Amino acid sequence: KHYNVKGKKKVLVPVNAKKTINKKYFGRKVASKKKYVVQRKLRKSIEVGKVAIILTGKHMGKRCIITKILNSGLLAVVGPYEINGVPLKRVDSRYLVVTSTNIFNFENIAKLKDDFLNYAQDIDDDSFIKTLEIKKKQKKLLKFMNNVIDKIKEIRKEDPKVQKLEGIQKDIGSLLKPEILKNKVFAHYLKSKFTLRNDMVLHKMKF
Amino acid sequence: GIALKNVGRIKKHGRKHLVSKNPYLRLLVKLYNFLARRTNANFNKIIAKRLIMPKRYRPPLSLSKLQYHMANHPNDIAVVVGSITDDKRLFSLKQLKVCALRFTETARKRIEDAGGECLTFDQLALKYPTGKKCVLLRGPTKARTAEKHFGKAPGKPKSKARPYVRSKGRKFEKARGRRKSRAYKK
Amino acid sequence: KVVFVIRLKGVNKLPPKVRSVFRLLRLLQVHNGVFVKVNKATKEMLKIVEPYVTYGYPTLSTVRKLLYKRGYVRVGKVRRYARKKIQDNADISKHLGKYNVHGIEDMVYQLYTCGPVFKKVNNFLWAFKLKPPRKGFKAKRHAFNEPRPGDWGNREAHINELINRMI
Amino acid sequence: AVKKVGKIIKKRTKKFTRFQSNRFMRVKPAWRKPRGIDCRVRRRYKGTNLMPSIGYGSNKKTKFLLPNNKYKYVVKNVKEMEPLIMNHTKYCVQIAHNVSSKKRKQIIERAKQMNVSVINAKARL
RNA sequence: AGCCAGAAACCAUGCUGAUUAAACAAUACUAUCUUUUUUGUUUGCUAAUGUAAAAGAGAAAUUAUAUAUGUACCGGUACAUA
RNA sequence: CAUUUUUGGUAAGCAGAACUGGCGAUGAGGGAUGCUCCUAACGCUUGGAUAAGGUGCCUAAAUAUUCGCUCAUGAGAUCCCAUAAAAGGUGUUGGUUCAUAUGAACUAGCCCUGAAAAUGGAUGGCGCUAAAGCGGAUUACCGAUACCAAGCCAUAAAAAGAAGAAAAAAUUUUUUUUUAGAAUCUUUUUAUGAGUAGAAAAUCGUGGGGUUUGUGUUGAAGCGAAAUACGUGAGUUUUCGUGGA
RNA sequence: UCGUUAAGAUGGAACGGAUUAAGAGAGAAAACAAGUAAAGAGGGGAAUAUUCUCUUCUUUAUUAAAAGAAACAUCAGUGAUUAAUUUAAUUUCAAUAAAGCAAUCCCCUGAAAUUGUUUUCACUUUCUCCCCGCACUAAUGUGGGGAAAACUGGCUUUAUUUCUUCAAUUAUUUUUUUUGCUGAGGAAUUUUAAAAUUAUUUGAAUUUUUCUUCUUAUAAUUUAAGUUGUUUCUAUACAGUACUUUCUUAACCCACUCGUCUUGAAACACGGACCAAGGAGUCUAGCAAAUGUGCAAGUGUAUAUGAUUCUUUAAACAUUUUACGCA
Repeated sequence: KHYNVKGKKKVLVPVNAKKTINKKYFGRKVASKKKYVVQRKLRKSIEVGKVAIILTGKHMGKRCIITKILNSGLLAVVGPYEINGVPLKRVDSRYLVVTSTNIFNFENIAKLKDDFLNYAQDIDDDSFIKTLEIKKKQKKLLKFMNNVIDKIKEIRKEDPKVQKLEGIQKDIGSLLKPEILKNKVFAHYLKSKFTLRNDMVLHKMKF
Repeated sequence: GIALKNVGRIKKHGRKHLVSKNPYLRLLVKLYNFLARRTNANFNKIIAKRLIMPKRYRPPLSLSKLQYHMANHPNDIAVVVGSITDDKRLFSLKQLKVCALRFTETARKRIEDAGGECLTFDQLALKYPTGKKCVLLRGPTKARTAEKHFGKAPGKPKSKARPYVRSKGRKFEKARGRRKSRAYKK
Repeated sequence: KVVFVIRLKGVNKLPPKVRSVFRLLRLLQVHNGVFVKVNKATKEMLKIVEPYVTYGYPTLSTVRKLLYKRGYVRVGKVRRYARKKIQDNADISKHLGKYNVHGIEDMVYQLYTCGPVFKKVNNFLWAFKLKPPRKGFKAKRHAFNEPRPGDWGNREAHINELINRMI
Repeated sequence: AVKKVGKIIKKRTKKFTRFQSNRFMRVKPAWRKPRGIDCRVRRRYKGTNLMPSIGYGSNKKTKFLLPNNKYKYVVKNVKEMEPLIMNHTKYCVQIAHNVSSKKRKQIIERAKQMNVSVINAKARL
């Protein structure tokens, strides 16, 4: 569903209302006057086939391949775990640098696109959202040092949503590993971290 | 910056609310302000404005004067935003209908005896909402004795201002500077 | 026929006649703009304040843009106006209903080529409070016609280019 | 600078200082308006004892409200707490400095029952 | 444009000071002392922390400027080289 | 006191006037520095874009672009404003007029000479010559308590006013929040905000009094140190310590 | 004013202002967790000494939830940016590839015989040729003197514009790339009505349309009708090194002794070593206006009398049917 004012064609999503305020005289009221929020949209080059740099977290500067835009403006990404150790991660556009390089411009891999899409198709935004009960169990351990790290990983490992996601991640890896690997230079490139040496001029380069 | 007369703050003049601390008078200004604000009638606003006025401005009114004013329409009700005072010059009175702030004791007795009607402002409001068939009156205002010392200064040509004196006999302010004989005349 | 006049100069140190003319002209605060009906009388008054004002001829696009984007209008009771940004028609459909020139477009039409209902419509708008120019002036010190950098007086056509920078 | 917290903006902190109280002992620290034929401070010289003035004032819909989010009320007797049951969500009691410990305890206890905040809670125990 | 001789003047030389440089070198002799590893620096005292500058903080010809540099012969000549 | 008009006086930061603006009583930005010059007049803030003025470094912006001129063995460099003339120059640069690609004569730009003073020494300083000099033109930029947008405050005016359920949480039924009508008052709107001499209003505090309803020996007043305290502010409030009515 | 200890500072003044910092103290009243259950300790209220019911403190554990701050995203408002765009208008152009035209010729531009207009001769190249100077030049060429041509330039035609052009400036318009800052308010009957947009529905119009217009009806929505959402974190905390905040030094930038008389004071003007307490527009008389208050052609009850008035009370109360003041 959409509104098309001045030819823009913005596209509407049903969004909840959650903030309440004490109102002018008597009771309280919901803040929102609206119900439909405009959909996010993206940087022009972002699509399934691209390899991208992860810029923020612990895995920073790894080169991971984009998978599914997960409806809500958040995307999924994998630099196949069995090649490169990057898991099935959800990440935002503005923490991820998408390159011009596309996985499906390699012709052995270009046959395998639909299958990659089906494996991707099953996972969704709701699979990544952490469950409150699990968090509470984890918190309830806190109140020696090795045990804490071990326990936390054990609790995370137990989770069904993690297990389900992990199964998919392994399946994608299983599909891809030899085919990516065989093109040796490309394999090394994927494995190797992004960097920013004294040679580079960030603004100047056509990244 | 900008340039405006009194830097853009408007200056209204005269009263802003009543000074009087009297509860009854406070009640009356509240009532008439309410009538003024709700109705568009000019009667209500003027009554409200006049009601606020200080003590010198609302004068006492003589009965005789009131009769002279009511004479050409004696069916109707005089309202007077002051006190009405009695008169011994007035021989008789032809049953007037008067709203006033305050009645001198003798006047009320006379008006009542004549078969007339003495209204307080609350009563006037209740009976008549917009001043319908009413006549607003007020007495001699400038005629107060104090004002005769005002205006173009005493002893500046022709001007009729009263001086101020200890007493008005022949040795007090009646020689040099008030006649041809002794220096300049008045 | 019309002339948009922009003031150029501070409150301080102003000759007394010039101050009086400014008050009639209706440009008080220092970057204020107003439309003025060209005549003989208006032009002479304008001549007196000349070294202190730029002015010129609008063109249709300039009027339309200025009226929408920076027009304010006098809302309240007689000589106690209060300043409201135009925003919608019911304001002007009140005051200019009698003169049959209500509608904001209709106000553009009356102003741009001087219509019969000019005095009210000009009066009714609040004076334009303008923002400074993006690439600045050149010199409030001199006339536009002085061959130096300079700005004061008649700029005829070029007033629009200046207005577009400083809208 | 401005000291925002949530719904509470207060514009100014650092309590205004009587000029010259830095460098003479006799000059009292709490404010005074300088008069003076010519003196810096009245004349608003750059960077010197900036004069208070009304426009600094707190917003009129939040004028006196403590970070408690409830108006402070001083209490020296349990009878005086009879109104404030009906405003327990919006006024908070402070127990008056004079009040002796036996009485003070009683006031704290009544307040707790009544579900109203007590700010100087631990006082004199 | 290029130059020269030329004054009790100027600056050295000379001479005085140099905790005027919060300046500095050499040398004689001397007080656990030195190195590596580990853990730590989360009664006035008796364990103990600071950075005006870490994130690849990369780069020894040398000489001109209306020409330079090597190399080979004997600043000259020839040939390369920026 | 400044421009302009102006009388006396050799002149004077001198004496006396005229018109206007200032300054006085007025900050702020610029003029290096300054009572008067320029810009611009000031509630408290946030962002924007400028003026006056700058943009080699001190110093925020250009070692900008573009065409000229200028070497100084005491260059020159910013209104007011912080000196310089008559007279010279086969210095260089343009002109203009004459004569037979040179001799004449003039002319005005920079430059030079004319150009001497006392503590050491002042383009504001360092410095600057393919200028950071002088004369332009071209852009771009930096740059205020001024300007625009927005918030907040007070002031001024204006609109305008003398009775009912809203939401959320639980598990359709229970719970939680609020539920306004004080007229010198409440809601809202828009404009506006310099100040000595001066005037006013609104507050605030001290000794005592009537009236009211309270704190005191499980410690009053006072005092010392304070406090996530409140107020624009005078102040008010409170904690701990002292204190003994 | 001075001592002790501790902490800090320390290059010819000291403090200061505006803004942060690093220390050092303080603190939980907003700065997480209502209830529910288990079982201890208390307190109450009601029903007709014991049933019911409301509670506060403790404990165990056990689910809420909200709140602020982040981060990104969506709007709206205000900006900055870098790309653009419509049909006009204004002496624009330029190739393209086939033809042609004139030779100091041509588009132009020079110099000459109440302003038009025409005519004279003047103006191009050259990597061409010739002659003298024969290498004479700064010159991979040349000084002088002659010719030549139309390659080059200029014009006329005919097609052609993505080979390459299609400008520039106004005019009227229409977008777009990044992006900075802002979010007051909170609508018991103007947070509606209308606008806009969507899916339908009816009739016209005309630029004739996958953003065509209007208007006929119905639903919805936001571009209307001032910011909302998701996820973290603080935190499964109880005050900690986090967080608030005082003080403390710093650091950038600024900043002259107050009072004072004065045209003009930071002054080489005067008064001020320091501190504490005291310390200066009052009271009466008579007059005035202002304003308040009572009465009103009157007004004031004077002196004084009178009272079961006699702590207060040295006040209050009272005044047989033209005293005096002012009016």
